[PDB]
Amino acid sequence: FASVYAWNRKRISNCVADYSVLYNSASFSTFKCYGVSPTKLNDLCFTNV
Amino acid sequence: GGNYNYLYRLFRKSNLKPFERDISTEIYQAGSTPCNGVKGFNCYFPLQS
Repeated sequence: FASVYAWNRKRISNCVADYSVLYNSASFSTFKCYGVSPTKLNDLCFTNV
Repeated sequence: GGNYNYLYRLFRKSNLKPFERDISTEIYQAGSTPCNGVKGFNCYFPLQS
């Protein structure tokens, strides 16, 4: 991974993304969602990530 | 110093019927991992100040 003043920025578009597998992973120390509840990402969706 | 006697519930299984009050303070199975009375991971207390 890169540094904090040179953080890596990635664009995601035109694919199906399964957030359930990441949400069920226990290796993440912190998993905080502010705008929306983590449960309902698989229902609503946007045009870019 | 910050008062914390004022609580609100953020996690619930479903919505509320009109004119209904719920005071059930029980751990919520946020993720696929069962809680079994222990928060651990993927379980959080519904109420916070």
